[PDB]
Amino acid sequence: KVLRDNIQGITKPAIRRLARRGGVKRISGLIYEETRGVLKVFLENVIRDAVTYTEHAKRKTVTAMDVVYALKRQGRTLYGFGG
Amino acid sequence: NIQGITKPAIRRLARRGGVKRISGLIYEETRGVLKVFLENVIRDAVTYTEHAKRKTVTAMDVVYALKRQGRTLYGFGG
Amino acid sequence: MQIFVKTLTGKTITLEVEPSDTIENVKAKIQDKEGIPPDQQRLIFAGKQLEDGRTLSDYNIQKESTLHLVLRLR
Amino acid sequence: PHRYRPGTVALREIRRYQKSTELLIRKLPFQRLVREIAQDFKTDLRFQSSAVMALQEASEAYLVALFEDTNLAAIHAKRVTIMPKDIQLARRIRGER
Amino acid sequence: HRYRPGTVALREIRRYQKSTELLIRKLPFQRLVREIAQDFKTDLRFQSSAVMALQEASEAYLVALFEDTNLAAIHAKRVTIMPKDIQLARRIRGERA
Amino acid sequence: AKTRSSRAGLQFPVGRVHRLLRKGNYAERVGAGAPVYLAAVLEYLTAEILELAGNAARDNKKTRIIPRHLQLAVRNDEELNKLLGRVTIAQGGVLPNIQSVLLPK
Amino acid sequence: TRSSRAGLQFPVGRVHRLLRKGNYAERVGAGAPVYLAAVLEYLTAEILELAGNAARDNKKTRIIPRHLQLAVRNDEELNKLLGRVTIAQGGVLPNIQSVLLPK
Amino acid sequence: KTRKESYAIYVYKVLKQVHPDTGISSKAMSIMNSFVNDVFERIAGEASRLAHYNKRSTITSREIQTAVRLLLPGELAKHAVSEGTKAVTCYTSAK
Amino acid sequence: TRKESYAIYVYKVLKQVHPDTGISSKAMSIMNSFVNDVFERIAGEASRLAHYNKRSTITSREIQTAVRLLLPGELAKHAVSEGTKAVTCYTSA
DNA sequence: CCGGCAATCGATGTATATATCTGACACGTGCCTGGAGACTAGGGAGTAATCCCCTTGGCGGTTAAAACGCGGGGGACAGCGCGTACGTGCGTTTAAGCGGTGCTAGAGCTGTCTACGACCAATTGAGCGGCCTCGGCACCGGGATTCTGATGGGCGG
DNA sequence: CCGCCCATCAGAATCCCGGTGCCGAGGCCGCTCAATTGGTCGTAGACAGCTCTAGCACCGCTTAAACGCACGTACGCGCTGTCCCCCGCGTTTTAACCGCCAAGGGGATTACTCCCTAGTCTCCAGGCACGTGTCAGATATATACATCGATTGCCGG
Repeated sequence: KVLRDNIQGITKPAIRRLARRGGVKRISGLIYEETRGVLKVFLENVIRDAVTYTEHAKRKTVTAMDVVYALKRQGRTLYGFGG
Repeated sequence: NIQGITKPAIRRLARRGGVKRISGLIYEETRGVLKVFLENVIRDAVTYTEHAKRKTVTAMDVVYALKRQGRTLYGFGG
Repeated sequence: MQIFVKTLTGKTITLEVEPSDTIENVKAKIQDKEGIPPDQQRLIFAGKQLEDGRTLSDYNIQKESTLHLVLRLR
Repeated sequence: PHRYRPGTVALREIRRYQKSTELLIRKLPFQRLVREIAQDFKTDLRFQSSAVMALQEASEAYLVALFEDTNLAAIHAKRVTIMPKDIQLARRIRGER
Repeated sequence: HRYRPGTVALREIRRYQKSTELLIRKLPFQRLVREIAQDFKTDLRFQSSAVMALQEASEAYLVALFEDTNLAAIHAKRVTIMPKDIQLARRIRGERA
Repeated sequence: AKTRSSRAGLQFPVGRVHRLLRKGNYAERVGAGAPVYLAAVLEYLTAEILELAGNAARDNKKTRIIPRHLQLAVRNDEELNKLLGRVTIAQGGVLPNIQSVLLPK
Repeated sequence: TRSSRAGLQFPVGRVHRLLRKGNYAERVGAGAPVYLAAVLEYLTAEILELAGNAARDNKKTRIIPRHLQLAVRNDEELNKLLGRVTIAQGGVLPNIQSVLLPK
Repeated sequence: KTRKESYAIYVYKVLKQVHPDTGISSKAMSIMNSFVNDVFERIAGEASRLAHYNKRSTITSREIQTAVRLLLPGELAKHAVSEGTKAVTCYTSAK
Repeated sequence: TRKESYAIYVYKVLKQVHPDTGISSKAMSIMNSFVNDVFERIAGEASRLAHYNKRSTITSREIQTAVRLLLPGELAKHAVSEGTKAVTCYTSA
């Protein structure tokens, strides 16, 4: 089933909590849209790489190993989910 | 010998960088950052030279060191 | 617009050919202005052998381009 | 009526969320967004739960680091509020196109 | 006559952004490199190509740093670059902790 | 002694490291002392990280080490921070840090 | 030769030899050198075409590192590919921020 | 005077194919040689890692194709994939 | 199928270091990833070093130079000392 | 007689102490696959000798760049005023999260057999090193064109 | 009547054009070593089939989080004034660059040997999968303490 409008599921309180963990006190009202765009770009890159990895293996299911390999390719090593 | 990097040279580098007005305390900072960068690269290059049992540092060692630091350089035999 | 075509003798010729015009039209204009038979002409752009069945826009030929003669790519 | 001045609860929230380790985004919306994004590259795709978990961890870490840099850029301009220009400057200096 | 401040600066910007020569004298850089190397190991020899490559890399690094510094200075509604701009650029890039 | 680790006086396995080296497409041949050297270095790094993490665990009045303690151990050491500079640790968190200009006067 | 069969300019046998003696895998297939040589030739052609155009703009008949730098820095995909590469004697792109220009 | 190999002749052939009347200097030749070598190492390493992940002992054209897709960005990957497929088909057809 | 890991050796080292502390299941996964990552880094550096000098074997000199190139300032000294001591003990016995 | 400064006081939020139960960690058991032991064959690497190439050091000149100083204009910084955008709190609405149920597509393992890659030997041409020659580009001198800033003027508050 | 905005001049600065020459790029030639060809052999991988696990879909209920609105205050932004510190230009000093010469350290090659590593076969024990008990830690509840913001008293203007 094709779903749209899911970028708005990242609500303003969630972005505020992320900013609080980042150390920010006051937030302008135009920050949420730019945050959504940045997150979308990052996710698009990572998912493209992971899907390429999955397709090479002739699998129809994306695994955590594909995500780890993609992230390592993007120069962002991640510890904990195997590897 | 760090004073051999004169102020006009730093101004020329800034001009190539697109800078119009320069504060008077910029030259000391530039000298410090250049010294740190050179120290790292030369350490790596001398390690590479010592592994090969040579008493002369070659351009290949410099290229390998720069590639290790993440700064590939074209035109010197890579 | 005006394109520059270079021959094996170093002669440079200016051609006023529309982007939508086909390569065969370019050959016909070259023959009209120079007398060289179209079948004896081999034009190249971006290191590719042009085909009479395509147009200038097919090869993405923009303004102030340069074409060369005779050279074949295969 | 009791009421705190502006900036107090903000500092309390900063202290609270800088000592915890849980994820700060709801799971169902993120899963839906990931599936929608992956629909562009290839249809009829299945995901392991671990894959979505790893994606969430990476995304949250990236965003937190970006917000730290944005706060630094905002302070450099003698401000306490973060604006989109700070995010743009941080991304440009980092090298992210 | 006399040119106003900022004119010769723009002329220099234009003329140094179209050339490709090295902007630092060779003997001082050679001396500095030799002393830095002698800090680690003594009785060391250098090829001319090694010093040339070191100079090229150093100049490229410094020019990129100055570009980032100019961006940071502009962000703070200024036209003069200051050490705080260099520190901010190095911190955001990741070299500075 | 029988096993190679006991001869070297180590805890990490020398035979397994040798097998991994010989099949990892690294070089045509592998010397005798390379597995010993690599195993010793790996054991040293593990010991350093574990000591720091155990101290962090004892600070929180805990008996077991969790990823938060590992993150606290790594981020508070200069050399470890330099080594693991581009590494994300799951369920780790961040170091508490507030800029001075944001504090009330 | 194998390049003649593949209709290429780059060498297939040399690429096969480099693959076999590079510690990449135990075995190498027959079509891998052909694929790699074709890709390398394509990339070389792209860069050289852009650099030759840049050389023609300068009224020069020979390519120098400045032309290669101008070609690479002005193309988005090429700039992305060679993002952490320094070209010797290349220079920079002319660019001045609009705030510094006189009113 | 030991023999030293390079890509100079093939690069010159390609240059004469794209621009019939244009030369090249020695420094530009060195830069081009470095570029070709760098791209070779990148693609080969990516293919080797791909083969290692899936527990294979051989490197095939599928590994090269996937490595090209992973490394090259955007339209570059599309055109490179087309060129490689055409070359492999032409090589297979001839014998 | 059997799956190999470093869990037992990490636990032995931990019991040598802190003879009463325990460890959870996610922390051991992080430790496994860390050990694997450092292994790959050092091995790749050593292989490149051997390739540069036209050698077909990897020795302890390659490992020493690799850990000198990869590890930061004060970590490298202690790592080199540990490796040298281990190699000497192995050779003598 | 009020203001700023300083010392109280209630409300709220956070950390601390005490059972309580549970699910994950630590330990014990069987077995099979990978590591250790013994031996043989061969080539990779260490070692010594030779040669010449390049790196280092020194001297002389000349000249452009660096250093120093000065006068001044423009930019950095500080204070002040205003207004609106963002934080804090409250009441209402929504969907996330949990707990089950069922079902099916696919991931994972196993046996087989076959086409593909490695290995070997002989042959031969493509590519590398060396030499020559001329034309693209560096260099120098002169005129053309373009900003730039001072000067005169005009105009409106 | 005078300060502010606008049109117009000479003077440095950059570029283009024409002649000169000169060194590097492009072409030609000989040889040797790596790529091609033809055949053999072993095994890596493709393919078919079976099993069972985990991913997807759906339904019901609780409740915490999200959302919308109001109010107020503190921060962002714009303006004004000052003051000083970087820029542009002229004079003097210095050391960088070029050219030339001389000497020797060490990098690169070659011949030879030998010892370290790979490959083979046998045997056995350590590590992995599985199962089980119990205790470190999450949960719930009550309580004590610290901080924050309003209230009020006091020295002083």
